Amino acid sequence: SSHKTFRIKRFLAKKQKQNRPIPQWIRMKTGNKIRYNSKRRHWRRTKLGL
Amino acid sequence: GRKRPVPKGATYGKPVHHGVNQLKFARSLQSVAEERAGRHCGALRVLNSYWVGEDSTYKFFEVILIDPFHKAIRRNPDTQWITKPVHKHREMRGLTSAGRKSRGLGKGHKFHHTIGGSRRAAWRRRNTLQLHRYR
Amino acid sequence: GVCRKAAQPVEAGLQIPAILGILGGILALLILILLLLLF
Amino acid sequence: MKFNPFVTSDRSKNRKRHFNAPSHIRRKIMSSPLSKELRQKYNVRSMPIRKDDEVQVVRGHYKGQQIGKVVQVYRKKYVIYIERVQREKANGTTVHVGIHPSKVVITRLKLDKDRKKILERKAKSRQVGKEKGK
Amino acid sequence: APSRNGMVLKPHFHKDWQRRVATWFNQPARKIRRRKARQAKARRIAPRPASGPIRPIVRCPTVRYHTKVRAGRGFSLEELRVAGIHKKVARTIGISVDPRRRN
Amino acid sequence: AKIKARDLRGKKKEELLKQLDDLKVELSQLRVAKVTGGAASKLSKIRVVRKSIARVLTVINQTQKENLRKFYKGKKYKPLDLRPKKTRAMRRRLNKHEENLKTKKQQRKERLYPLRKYAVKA
Amino acid sequence: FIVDVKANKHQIKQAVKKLYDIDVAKVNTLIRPDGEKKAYVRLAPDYDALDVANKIGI
Amino acid sequence: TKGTSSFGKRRNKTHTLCRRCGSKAYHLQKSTCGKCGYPAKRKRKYNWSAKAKRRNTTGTGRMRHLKIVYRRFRHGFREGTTPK
Amino acid sequence: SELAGHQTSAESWGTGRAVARIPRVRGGGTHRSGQGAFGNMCRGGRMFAPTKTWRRWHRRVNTTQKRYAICSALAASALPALVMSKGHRIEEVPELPLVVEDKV
RNA sequence: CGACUCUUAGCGGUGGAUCACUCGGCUCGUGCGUCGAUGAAGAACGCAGCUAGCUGCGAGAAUUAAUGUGAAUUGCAGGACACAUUGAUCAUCGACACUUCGAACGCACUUGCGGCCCCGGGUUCCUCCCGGGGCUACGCCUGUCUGAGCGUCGCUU
RNA sequence: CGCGACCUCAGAUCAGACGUGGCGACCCGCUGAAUUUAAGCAUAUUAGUCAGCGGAGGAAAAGAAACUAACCAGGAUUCCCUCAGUAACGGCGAGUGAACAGGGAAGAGCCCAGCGCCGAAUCCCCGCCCCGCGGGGCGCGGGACAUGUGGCGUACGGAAG
RNA sequence: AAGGCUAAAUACCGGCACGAGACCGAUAGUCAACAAGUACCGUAAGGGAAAGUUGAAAAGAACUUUGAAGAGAGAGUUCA
RNA sequence: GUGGAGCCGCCGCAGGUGCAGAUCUUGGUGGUAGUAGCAAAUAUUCAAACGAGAACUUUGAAGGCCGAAGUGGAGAAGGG
Ligand SMILES: [Mg+2]
Ligand SMILES: [Mg+2]
Ligand SMILES: [Mg+2]
Ligand SMILES: [Mg+2]
Ligand SMILES: [Mg+2]
Ligand SMILES: [Mg+2]
Ligand SMILES: [Mg+2]
Ligand SMILES: [Zn+2]
Repeated sequence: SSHKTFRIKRFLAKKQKQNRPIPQWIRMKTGNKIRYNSKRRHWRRTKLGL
Repeated sequence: GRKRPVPKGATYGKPVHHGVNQLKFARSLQSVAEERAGRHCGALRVLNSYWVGEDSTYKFFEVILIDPFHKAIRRNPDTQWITKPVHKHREMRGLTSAGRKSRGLGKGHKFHHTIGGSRRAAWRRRNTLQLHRYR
Repeated sequence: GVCRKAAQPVEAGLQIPAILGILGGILALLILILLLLLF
Repeated sequence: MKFNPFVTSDRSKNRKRHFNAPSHIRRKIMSSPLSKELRQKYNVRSMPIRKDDEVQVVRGHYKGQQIGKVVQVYRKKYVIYIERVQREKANGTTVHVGIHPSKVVITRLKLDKDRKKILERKAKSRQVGKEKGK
Repeated sequence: APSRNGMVLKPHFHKDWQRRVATWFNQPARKIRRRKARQAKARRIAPRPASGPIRPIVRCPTVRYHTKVRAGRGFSLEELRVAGIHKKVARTIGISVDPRRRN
Repeated sequence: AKIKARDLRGKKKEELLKQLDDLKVELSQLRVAKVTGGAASKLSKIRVVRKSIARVLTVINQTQKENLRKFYKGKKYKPLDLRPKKTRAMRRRLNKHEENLKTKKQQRKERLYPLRKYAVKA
Repeated sequence: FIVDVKANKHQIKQAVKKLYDIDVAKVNTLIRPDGEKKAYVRLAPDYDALDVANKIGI
Repeated sequence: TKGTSSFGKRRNKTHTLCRRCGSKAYHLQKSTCGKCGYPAKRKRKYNWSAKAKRRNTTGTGRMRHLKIVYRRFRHGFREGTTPK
Repeated sequence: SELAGHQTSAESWGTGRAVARIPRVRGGGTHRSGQGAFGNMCRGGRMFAPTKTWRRWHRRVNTTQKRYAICSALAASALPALVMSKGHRIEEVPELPLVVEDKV
């Protein structure tokens, strides 16, 4: 908003760090079945709702 | 007696249930008195109470209470029954002599609507279908 | 990445538009044109 | 027949305790038999295999009179790697093809201070089985 | 709903009865739970007799049953008075006492 | 350079905190090695020094809580974290002494009329 | 630097003067949007930064 | 005016996140929460929805301290240390 | 069928709208948002007449028939035609009520 | 002649039925039956060499100590192999520690504003001067201290 | 006018305790429908159930007769089998609906106020010790509680001298 | 009678562990065998999914060649 | 013929027991059909460059538009 409180932007900082693809050294690991981050959020499609 | 807590006396149901104004609250007023004494002092244990006056609108009961953690109570094994944690809040469960007069229990032909334990323990046992294993 | 628009991304999504197609169409009876048939 | 009412017999639950085993239980289920010579010198049947035991493969594609030491013990995949049995990749790189230690016969143990006492505990309990025969 | 010559019947199933249902599947399990509560009560006590104290001869009430003899509750202090044993001594002799019983 | 906690117990408090702040210096300058390009042999050193820094803080806290539990031993009114935890309901039971108390009427009753053992054949 | 988020500028002023043995003129902090606090610590003109940075690694 | 153009004026927020349950149900003007009812001392739960209890009862969090109590029970809640 | 397959909020769409009058699940977003809910036709529905644990599992036989059956099971275990026609190889065996002494 | 159409058959494609599998449910039963002011359940935030989730943890943060165990963890690196030091890993867990909100407790909830007591340095300090420590919620019981009353009374004046 | 005693009450970040909140399958106290059934519908039924609220415990509640009986009489409570779909209730319609004997499972009984007696013979707190581990005391000395009644022996099966 | 205590037999679709089944076999069985009360939806109370399987072992197709690459043609692994 | 690890007959026993329809449920795919459509707010053109590749990128020249209640320059709320 550019006028936001602290508990908003450390909530927003958390959502921004966990929007990242899988590192490519886990596809090589033993017995996983993950092949892409499926909790990825894009800022136009899906919004947090504050 | 109690008035039924409903807006403008409209109970919205069958005509037997229009009872806004003649309703009598099946637990006694002394039992109400002991209840909100052991609700204010939640650390104290309640023993029983007695009558010391009534006017026309107010009714005065002396409720006698017990500190369960005073060492004059936690010694003396004739009083150690109430420092045992099943006696916590005896009037919220209706276990004192004021409150148990409304449970309707007692031995006899006049009281066998509650013939196992309580009223709703009899009802569960008169209305369970006790289908056996070989039947 | 060198293999992230090729081996991360083609897994990443590629079926995410599949939100229901139709969610009912709650537009309340499209026969708004009063017809009423001879009464 | 099982008689204990406190141990399972179901397929779903012994498999679940197999693949989700703790890593110190998992060295016990990756045990390997001693050779006919070496089970007579120690009067013990089988042992859990460790990193530097000399061993030959008794069944598989790679088998038959091939004493050679283990070099790596994958407990996660229940697999030992042995320093000679190998396989060229498509690249030309050579890797260790891995095998299960029940398909394997120890021909020379690696003794330390602890693998003396593991042998003596498994040996002394075997006379007690013979002492039951009265 | 009725038909030819039949019984007029009142099944008392007009009430939500599938919640208040009782199945006796634990009933073999409770028979070996109160045998083990008798065995571990027999060996726990003493050479004192199992199944507790001595009960009296008692005749049943109510015309239908007054020709039979039943085991009772205690021993009715007058009977303890004539036999010569004390009322508080008697229940560690193995003798049941019912003070409210009349002779 | 390994650190064993069994070795650290015979040390002094003026030696432990000197050896602890010594370890905080290496953990400061290894974090610098990660924010630069890197010296990756020193990027696996960071985990074994941050677990070494917990071993010193543990022996400081274990030789203070038990250095102080020996002070309030034999004392009424010891602090709350030294009292036994045991669950909230265990502290509100009577104790093993008060649960053995019998009144004097029920004591003479037990010594005049004790439980006898017997059997019934002859 | 990057500072722990519960530190005010007095604590930063003493925790850089004591670790690195330098006089501190003023500090300007910031919460950068990953969630970590960044501090801009200016030195006294008696000191220099390009050589203090050399002895702290970079 | 009834439909899509009245969605443009939706500009200021009714609920923000609650400090006790983290829900975006803390109404700013009523000063109460939707799910927990925060400035009341007790937790809001009702038997007319069995799913709402399934979301937030015990066993759905870390259980930072009942993990330990469930473990300390099966030894009788010891206080003194082990022998060497 | 544990509690029920009835832990779903669902009403019939009712009116026109060119769908069958089965109940549909509520809400939007998710896949399961306009699909046929409970009733023995639907993916995720509730089975017809869900089995109950108070089925009469156990049968009574009066004891004179239990004893009758065990006398007929012993008299046929001595006839060599009936014991071999159940498959027991008793070709080489001696006398059909095999009796070994109490030392065994 | 070719094309189009139709029906069959081969092959190929689309699609994911069937079958075979199962670290999952479901039912029944047994044994115990244990939260919290000594800060619970729950929530938020953070923690790994490369680490988003899940799982596990709390600035000692992908775990410390102890005991038991006895050579690994492993996707790749790195590192001590030392074990007649102390010994990797894993399990047990009885020792320690356990951010922020929360019954949540100085007051507010705006990371907002304090009050006393103490400690290390600055005015060597009172009268509002940096950091750190401690304490400050309500109801209530027993005891204490302070003392209110044209309440009851005494000794007085 | 002052001081004292007591009696009614205040205050405290006083020394020390306690309570709050969660879970809630089972249990206790309250509160409470309507769909439904009656081929309509009011009483009735659904149902004293659902939802609501409050208290627990590993069990809870009940529990040692102001009982049943009516005869050769049984003898606390709880559970089970029968009684019994019975007596009874009911637009006597739809429907509802116990108990006592009897057979079992388990079995255990007690205390108090009162009335009298004993020089308050009683209890709590603080201080230093007998002497101790893993801390609670009987002993010693002070402050209170308490005669408006602590304690002992006594409980209707009688009790005391 | 208008005061009080009390074990056992009884209850238990939550919890912590167990054991079993003429049970279901991935549109079934828990909503959920999988990063499931998750993604997503709704201002909210709340609604709430889909998604198991290469091989015995990655031995997951080096290399040559066409193409800007996707994509091929040979070769190669493997019982396949 | 494919496939690669289990299966069937008879005698009794037991069912969540056989589908063409339910505007059935769920998933899949057709015809329509290479069709309807890619039509509000006047407008583009030339050369060069970069490029595997230019109606659409950038650059330059031209012609135009918004025309100061702007198609300009800043913010609040909301987004993150
Ligand atoms: Mg029958
Ligand atoms: Mg199983
Ligand atoms: Mg408050
Ligand atoms: Mg499918
Ligand atoms: Mg350790
Ligand atoms: Mg402070
Ligand atoms: Mg409890
Ligand atoms: Zn909330």
